[PDB]
Amino acid sequence: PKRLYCKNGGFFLRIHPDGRVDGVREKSDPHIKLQLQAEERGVVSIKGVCANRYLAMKEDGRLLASKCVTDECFFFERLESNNYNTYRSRKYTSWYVALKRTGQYKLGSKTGPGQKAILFLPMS
Ligand SMILES: O=[Se](=O)([O-])[O-]
Ligand SMILES: O=[Se](=O)([O-])[O-]
Repeated sequence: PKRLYCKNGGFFLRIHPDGRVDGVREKSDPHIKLQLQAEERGVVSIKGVCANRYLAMKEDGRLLASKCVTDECFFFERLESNNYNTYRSRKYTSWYVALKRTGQYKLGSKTGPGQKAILFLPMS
């Protein structure tokens, strides 16, 4: 039952009950309480405990939380050499889950390696 914490400005990923995703800096916020369920080695599912919705990635780089379980609910997780974690799309091979430093998620299509934006540290 972890929260994820962005390197890019220190925001936790927030999942809204309506599907909308973003960041906030309030650890006490309930919509930041996640469930990361590993499904194979290195492949996880991050779900919103409260929202009861799964993080999904859309064809256009779009990030949102859906009820439905599909192959877009999936992310190869990864411990970076710097000890931050990364979730890149199992479907959209090149796409990473990311938060802009202002707090809005960043288009998957505009991510890539080397970005702070992509850098997460999960916590209980
Ligand atoms: O982190 Se950001 O907003 O893409 O510069
Ligand atoms: O300004 Se920064 O460190 O490249 O995100």
